[PDB]
Amino acid sequence: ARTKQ
Amino acid sequence: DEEVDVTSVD
Amino acid sequence: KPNYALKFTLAGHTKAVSSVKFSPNGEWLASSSADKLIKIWGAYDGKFEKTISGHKLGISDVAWSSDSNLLVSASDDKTLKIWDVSSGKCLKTLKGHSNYVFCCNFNPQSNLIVSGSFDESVRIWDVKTGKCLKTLPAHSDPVSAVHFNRDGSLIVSSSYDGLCRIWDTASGQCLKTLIDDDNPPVSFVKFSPNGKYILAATLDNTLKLWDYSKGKCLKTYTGHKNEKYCIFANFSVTGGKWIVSGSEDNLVYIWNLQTKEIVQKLQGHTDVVISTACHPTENIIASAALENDKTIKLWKSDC
Repeated sequence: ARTKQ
Repeated sequence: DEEVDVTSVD
Repeated sequence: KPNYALKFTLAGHTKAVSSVKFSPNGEWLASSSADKLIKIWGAYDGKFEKTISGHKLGISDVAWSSDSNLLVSASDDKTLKIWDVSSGKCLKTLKGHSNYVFCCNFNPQSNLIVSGSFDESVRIWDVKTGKCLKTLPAHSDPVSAVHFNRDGSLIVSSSYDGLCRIWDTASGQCLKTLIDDDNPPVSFVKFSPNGKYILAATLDNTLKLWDYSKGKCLKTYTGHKNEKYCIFANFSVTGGKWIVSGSEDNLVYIWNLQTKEIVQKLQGHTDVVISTACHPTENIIASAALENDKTIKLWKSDC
């Protein structure tokens, strides 16, 4: 996802 | 460097 | 100078927020999260509206149709889903990509949807049928953004491969590749409202404004921190003309479009500010943060 890295 | 119109469609 | 000031904080998501966008009519805000969820909020009061469930894994992006009635979302579940907003129905599920879907968007006509994925490709889908119309072999690394222009004739795309490419929607032909001097991974890209320009975020803590025809970099905006996450950015044009963009130092940055200097820095969030959005008609900015913060904020301005 865009939020992991 | 100098103005730039990003709204007008002409 | 703008005077943006905190009016609302919106709690709800239980995991990092990934993306916010104002409905085209400026009534709603839409948000997507690592929590597999989408949430709707009143654009002016921050009053929570509803929740929209369905994806099997987290969501990285969401996007409104032109009539504010439908939504599209892009999920780690290798799919996209189309949603009737007021009914909360999942109208279609677009299967195709072979890895995470990362970005998505409607054409102005909104008969089309463009998407971008870790599988390094860009697909164009039919709204009415859920069918993959074209499959552009767009990049050699994951795709971080995709956006139609004022009249749906062009798509712009960006990638960790360093490139921004422009595509003809009708043919699927690559009309232009944008090369800088160093080509750092490209983490966001977006057209100007009039289509004449292109705004591009890049993991060297830089934003650049490009003239699409001449293919030359015009303005450069810096001062923020961006080396790891794909942070949305915007042209603010309802009042004065600015460049808005999240930041990895927890602040919302604002630049004067012309002189390119920081004209405001919003304080409030407590983790990376991953997404921003500028209301259609009012000087309202929406902001959202990652795992440690998880709230959404609305700031208003007179200028």
